[PDB]
Amino acid sequence: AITEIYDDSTTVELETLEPNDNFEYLAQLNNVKL
Amino acid sequence: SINQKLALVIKSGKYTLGYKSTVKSLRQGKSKLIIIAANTPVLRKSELEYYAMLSKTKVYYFQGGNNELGTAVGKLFRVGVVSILEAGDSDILTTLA
Amino acid sequence: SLEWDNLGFSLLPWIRTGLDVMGFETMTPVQASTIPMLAGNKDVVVDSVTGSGKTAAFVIPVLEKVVKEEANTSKFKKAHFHSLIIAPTRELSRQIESVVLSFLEHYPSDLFPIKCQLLVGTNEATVRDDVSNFLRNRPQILIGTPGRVLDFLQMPAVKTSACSMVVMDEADRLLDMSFIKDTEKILRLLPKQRRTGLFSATMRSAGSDIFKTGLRNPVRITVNSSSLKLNYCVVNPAEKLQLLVSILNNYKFKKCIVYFPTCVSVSYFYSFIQYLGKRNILVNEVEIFSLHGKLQTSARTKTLTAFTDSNSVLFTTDVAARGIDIPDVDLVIQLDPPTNTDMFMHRCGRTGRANRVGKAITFLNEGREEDFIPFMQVKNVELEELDLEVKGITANFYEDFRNWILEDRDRFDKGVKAYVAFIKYYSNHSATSIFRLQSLDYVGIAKLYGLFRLPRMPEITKYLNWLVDPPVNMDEYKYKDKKREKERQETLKNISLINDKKKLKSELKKKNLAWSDKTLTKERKLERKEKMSLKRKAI
Amino acid sequence: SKGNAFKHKRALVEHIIQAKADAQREKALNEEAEAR
Amino acid sequence: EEEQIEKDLQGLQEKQRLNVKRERRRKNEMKQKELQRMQMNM
Amino acid sequence: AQRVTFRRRNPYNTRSNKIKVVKTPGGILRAQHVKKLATRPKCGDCGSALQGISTLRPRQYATVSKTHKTVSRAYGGSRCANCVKERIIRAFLIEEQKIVKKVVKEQTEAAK
Ligand SMILES: [Zn+2]
Repeated sequence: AITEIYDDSTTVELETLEPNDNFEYLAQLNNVKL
Repeated sequence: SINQKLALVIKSGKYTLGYKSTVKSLRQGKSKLIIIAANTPVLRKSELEYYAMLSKTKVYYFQGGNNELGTAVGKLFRVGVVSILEAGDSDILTTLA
Repeated sequence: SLEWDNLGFSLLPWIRTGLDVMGFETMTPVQASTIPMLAGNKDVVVDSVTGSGKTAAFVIPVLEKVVKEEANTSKFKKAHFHSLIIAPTRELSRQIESVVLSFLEHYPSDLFPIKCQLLVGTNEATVRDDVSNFLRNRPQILIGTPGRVLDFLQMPAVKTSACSMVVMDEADRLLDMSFIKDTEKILRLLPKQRRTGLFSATMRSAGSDIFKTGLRNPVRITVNSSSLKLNYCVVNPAEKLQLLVSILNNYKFKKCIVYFPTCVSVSYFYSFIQYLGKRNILVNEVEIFSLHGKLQTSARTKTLTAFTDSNSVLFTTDVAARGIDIPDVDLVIQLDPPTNTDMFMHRCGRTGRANRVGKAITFLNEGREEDFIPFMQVKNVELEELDLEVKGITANFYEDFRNWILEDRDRFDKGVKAYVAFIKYYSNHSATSIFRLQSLDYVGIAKLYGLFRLPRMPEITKYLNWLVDPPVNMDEYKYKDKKREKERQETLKNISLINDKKKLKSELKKKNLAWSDKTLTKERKLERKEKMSLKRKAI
Repeated sequence: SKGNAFKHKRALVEHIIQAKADAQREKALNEEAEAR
Repeated sequence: EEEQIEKDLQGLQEKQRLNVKRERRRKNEMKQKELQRMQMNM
Repeated sequence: AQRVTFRRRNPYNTRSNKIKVVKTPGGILRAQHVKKLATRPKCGDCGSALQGISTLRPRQYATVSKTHKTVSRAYGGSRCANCVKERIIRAFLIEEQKIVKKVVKEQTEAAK
């Protein structure tokens, strides 16, 4: 979540999204194995 | 790492997973790099090696089996060979990997 | 900075020239935060207020990607396209196409041209004409509604393999439960490795359904800023139309958009209000139009372009609610609250551009009106109550409606059909607690439509006949149309035959029900025992 | 249905239609409860 | 009259909560099952 | 309801003699000995049934034409298609590797 402010006092919020949840699941499995 | 670059290519670039798609892209000359797992059969691996030699396409030997390569791609099914048509937002081609 | 010159990727000279000729004097925050990323290997999910440069925000990256991927060259193949754009309504897609054409006006010559094609359901062009001129003209941009673009892509003459850019405008509406069936197929046909741009003013509502589109590398974007007034009136339903009249001939406006629930209601009330204006019930320089989505496409386009072009009132369904922008619209009336509340903000959102003085009004049924206002309040919408006197209803309004219905049986049929359609529309209502079928004023609504008999419905029988105390027989009711008058008289002369056909159908349905022989046996036993007790108790 | 959830065709049809209604309604359920 | 609204609101909220818990459990189970199937053929 | 038995010398329930019951034009139920069914020819590399080749007894092949027991491709009637394709690819790749090894050897003793 990154907020950017312009000259009109209007802010834009930009957040990256993760469509493939498998990356997190494999990462958590590897972390618990570690 | 090397898996991060592959994941970046999957998310942003252009790619083909599987032997048939990789061979088709090599025939069309649309491939920039081919990643080959260590689990691939010797005949198909040798045919891919000969095809890459014919088409002058870079070859990288993945350090793992087909399911490790699939997980690196982010898929829950085994993939034996991957072809990178366009790196996109990643830098796998620049780093010679 | 909001300056075109200091953007990341140095927009093409002809796109810059088109922007300068069109103007905008700068780039909006939406166009500042979306164009750099939608052309930079990132999918885009954009939520922004109406009329904030969103259309150009997804049109400029489309042209940039088309030029970048060498789509405008002789190397590009035939029967292939590059970019697709989808919108839920035909007018919105045509407006997007007009914007793209305006941008391509300044496209330089001496190079392979870039063209667009609009694929909407029309009665002036079959899908095969679309395929023919797609093959002949070879465009790289397709813009259209889900149905006709699905039909177009399903034709074997069109190849989708070279597509690399999909844009969905009003993406919350296209991922709705109704549209998801078509959009799933449309995205199924197209290649998965692509760049997707979803743009909608209520993109947050389609929460987890955005991943159904197939986003790869997405970045959600939220843009936020009394422009307009939001009022409501709580009145008896039978007076509602009269109140509408009392607004049309008294309030000050240049354009008033009046929303109706159904299309048949639009036509029926348009005809009745025209009849009232014939008798000079309302005296003003008002021109009244009707525009619902079941018309032929050419008629819809002609009506919309006549209304857009002096004080005008529009009777429209939810087709015009979302997306399209008619300038100089002052008043918006929602004769009923919408079936879904998410569209409410769109229906009253046609006004307030650049903080213009515009008013929105809504009508309530007096029964469960205590639940709609807090429901909007929880959703951060404040509705200030407005008190409007019901002028001119001293006598004969429902009587006038009734005696106008008695002139032509077609008017009776249209009225009853509209009432039944509204009842079905109310049946499919979200927020069930707020809008209850039991608490619905069936008699009030029937009085609103000028009917004199409640149609046979399960709702009428259960939750609740002749509104006019001296009943009128249908036998002496004349259809007033010569071709159908003889058909009605023939059917009347065949009353017993059709009745017996239905009787035989009913008996055959009885014999085909679950274990019908056993049911007849049980009825025999019950009838024997009951008819025995009916005399044994008395004796 | 492989797990003995439905005992006959009527149960399957009723489950289908009830699932359709509940899918129609959950989206407004939250604000519907918050308002009260 | 209002008892029906309260009753079906509470019932369907309870149904949604149970559905959320059940869907989380089912997703975890199916994910583990397909991972085990992938790693089982060797 | 009429009972039938073997029509030959063997009285035992052996795989050699098996009985079916048929109604003759005389209106009676009678036994009939059934021969052993034929077996589909199998590929000599993978053991799968060969496609396009008739299934007959060993001695019934001598009385049919060659097109009923062969396939027009090389090794047709002996090996299936995928095995032949694998043989071709493997032979070509082996020859190419032999060429490469010979070139490398010619280079490596070219030093002295
Ligand atoms: Zn074989």
